[PDB]
Amino acid sequence: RMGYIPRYTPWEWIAIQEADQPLIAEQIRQDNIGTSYFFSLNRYWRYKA
Amino acid sequence: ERRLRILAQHRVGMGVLKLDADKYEDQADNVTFGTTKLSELLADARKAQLGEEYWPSVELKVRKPSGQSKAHY
Amino acid sequence: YPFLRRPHINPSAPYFWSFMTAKSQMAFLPEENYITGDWTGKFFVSKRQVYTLQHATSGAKVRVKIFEFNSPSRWNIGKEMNTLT
Amino acid sequence: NTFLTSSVATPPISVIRTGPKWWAHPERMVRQKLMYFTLGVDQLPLRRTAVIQRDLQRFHMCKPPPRVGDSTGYKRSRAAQLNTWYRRIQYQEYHMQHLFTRHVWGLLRVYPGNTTKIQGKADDGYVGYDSVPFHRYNRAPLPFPARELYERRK
Amino acid sequence: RRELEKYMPDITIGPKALVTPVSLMNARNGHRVTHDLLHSYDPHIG
Amino acid sequence: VSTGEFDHPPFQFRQRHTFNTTPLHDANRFGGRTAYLREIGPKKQGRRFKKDPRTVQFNVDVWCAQQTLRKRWKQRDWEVIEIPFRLVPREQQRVIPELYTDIPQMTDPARNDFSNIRNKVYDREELQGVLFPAAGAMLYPPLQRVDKQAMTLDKYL
Amino acid sequence: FALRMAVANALVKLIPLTRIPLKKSGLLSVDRRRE
Amino acid sequence: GQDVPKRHTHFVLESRLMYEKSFRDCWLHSVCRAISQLDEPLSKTVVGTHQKMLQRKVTCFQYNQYGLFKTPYYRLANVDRYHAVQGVAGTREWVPYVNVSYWTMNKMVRGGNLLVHRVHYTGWGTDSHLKKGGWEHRWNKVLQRNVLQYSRI
RNA sequence: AAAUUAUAUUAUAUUAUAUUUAUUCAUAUAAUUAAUAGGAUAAUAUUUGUAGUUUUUGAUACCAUGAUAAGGAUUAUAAAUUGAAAGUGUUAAUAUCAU
Repeated sequence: RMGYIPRYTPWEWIAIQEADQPLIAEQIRQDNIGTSYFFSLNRYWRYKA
Repeated sequence: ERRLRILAQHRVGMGVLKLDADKYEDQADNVTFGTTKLSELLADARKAQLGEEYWPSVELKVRKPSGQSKAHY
Repeated sequence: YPFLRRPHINPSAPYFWSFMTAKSQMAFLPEENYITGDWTGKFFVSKRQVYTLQHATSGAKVRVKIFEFNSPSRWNIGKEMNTLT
Repeated sequence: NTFLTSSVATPPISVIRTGPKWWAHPERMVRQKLMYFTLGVDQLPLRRTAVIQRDLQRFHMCKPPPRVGDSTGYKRSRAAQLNTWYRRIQYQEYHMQHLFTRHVWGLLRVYPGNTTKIQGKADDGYVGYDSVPFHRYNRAPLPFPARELYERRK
Repeated sequence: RRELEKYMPDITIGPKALVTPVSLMNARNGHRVTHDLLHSYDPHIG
Repeated sequence: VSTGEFDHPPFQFRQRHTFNTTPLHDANRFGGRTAYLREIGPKKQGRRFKKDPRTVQFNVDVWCAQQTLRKRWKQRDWEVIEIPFRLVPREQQRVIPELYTDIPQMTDPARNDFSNIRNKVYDREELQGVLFPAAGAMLYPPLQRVDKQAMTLDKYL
Repeated sequence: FALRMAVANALVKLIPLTRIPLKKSGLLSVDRRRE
Repeated sequence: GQDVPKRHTHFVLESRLMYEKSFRDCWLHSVCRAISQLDEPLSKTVVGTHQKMLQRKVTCFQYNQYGLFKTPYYRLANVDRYHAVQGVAGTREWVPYVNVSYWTMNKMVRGGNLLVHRVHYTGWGTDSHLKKGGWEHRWNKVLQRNVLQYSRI
């Protein structure tokens, strides 16, 4: 071959690059209650809106 | 629908009410504020079901009196 | 060079209160016409301090960066130190 | 006329050298024809000027061929004979425009610019509200208000 | 200052007017003190 | 399409009143509105703004906007009266969107009326039962409309 | 000039033999002059 | 060497501290200026003597802040970080994206550090808005992308 | 004494003669130093004025650079195309501050 560079990254290399980095838990964005109309914008000052 | 179109002038466009919430730094507080504003706009627009005094007035471009009417002046 | 963006920044009778002065009379005097906090004394005052009645009334010391105002009068009252020099 | 400022005179060769820009501008040449057509006057030096410059603009982008050499100066002098012939017709329309416009402005009670002569009213150059307080070439002080060349009742 | 206070009146609230409350921290990019120098609230710099 | 002047002439050598050349500040330009921005002679805050290009371009944009506004308001032979939904005619009994919200709405494509509802102007004499119920004396006379089928001078009779 | 070139190209596209005089008059020809 | 003398590093760090003090003080100074310089009533609740007393009190609060950053941004927005040459914002002696002078931009072009594409020096590059209307039209297009495409809530 | 290389376009200028201002210049000045430090949803270290003191800002030279002007040759045997335009060589004077 002598100079072969792939134009598609192989499935093993994609799997290794996926298996090394964690997930963000807020990416799931699940919601079943509703919006807190009174409290969510008036929470504690360090974590406030 | 008429009261919702008048109360949300440029936020309604092509049959779709769109609200761009940019108030808070986080998107969760932004979607909370957007849900609150959508519910407030809906509750204000629902007043047309109470009576005809909440039906918004049609704005007619009524002409000036014509030359046939101005001839009697 | 852009318009009126130079970092290093005249008698007129009908434009006396409107030339190099504040636009409105409703606004208050600037920060140099008042004492901010605990001071040991300033060697000179800024050029944007408005000459008030108490400048010509008391007359302790007027040092502008120099400039010594030892001739008090009432024709200077209501005007900053720019056009007085 | 609303142009009452002091003006700068130009030689007539510099006017005609503008060509299609100002001298033979087609919008300007049309409204010169409406002045002559209103007075019952044939537009013959203006039609002579337009027919010349219509064909002059047609070949004005062509490059002249190199002349390899002539024994006598006859084809070069003929090309120069017609060239100075075209300037003299355009000199006549340059005078015909300035003649009739100053004559119409005396009829319509139109006050001209500074140092401009109207043959019926102001034999000298009429000056009104100049920056110089005196007459520039008559050396006379100007009165206040400006000189009235016509009567009052419109 | 004692001769400067005649023509120039004194408005001295004190150091309480230089320290904004904790509820105004995020409006002022995290700060509370309005000094000429910046003030970090960590002990390692402090 | 309009052929009036919009831009300001640029800054160059001081022009003279010659052929094809007007001075940079003349009373003929912009209705004489350059009289505010001119210097008659052939204080820095009152001299620098007369020579800035963005300032004079903003000023002539303001003046052209004033001209556009007065010509759009001189076109108006009408006025807007807030009429309730019940007494309005049949073409306005629909949901009319706001300006620049939807496609420009035709008046009635079913009744072969293809025209913008926002440009519709109704006569005052046809709405006297709506605008004036308290008078009861018919303050405006009825509009005489010509008989289109009558044999007149237009139809060679 | 641009309007003339557009109308001439439309006439060439509609009737093809119209290209025989219209190219000879130089109406289908583009000059490259900028400011 | 080595990178730049340390007095210039001190100068760039003082410019960064001035930017940080601007971020610290701008909201407070803007609220104080907008309360203290208003003649219309603030609310139905606060009118008359209460409004004038509140404006005098917020003016006393605004004047008592020693070190409040009221300096505009364009007065010291021409500081270069690699070299000590001072340019002018608005002229060709300054480039806005990489925020260096013309000399430093030429050295980083000739050094190969940046990835920049050369275009003809009398054209408008490649941007269709820039070829269309110039600097003001791309200015308005950046405004239209940043703000005016959002329906405010 | 021909071929045309030629740009060409229009405007301005001064102690008339004195006055204010943007920059320039005079003479008074303020500003000074050094280095890291992880904090909710984590199976257990309480912690940070602590480890730094005689901290770094200190080599503008006589190298053999490079710009200026000037002369050479090749291609059009087509009426088509939006568009018949592009590459290749020699001498004088000036000049050369990096162990």
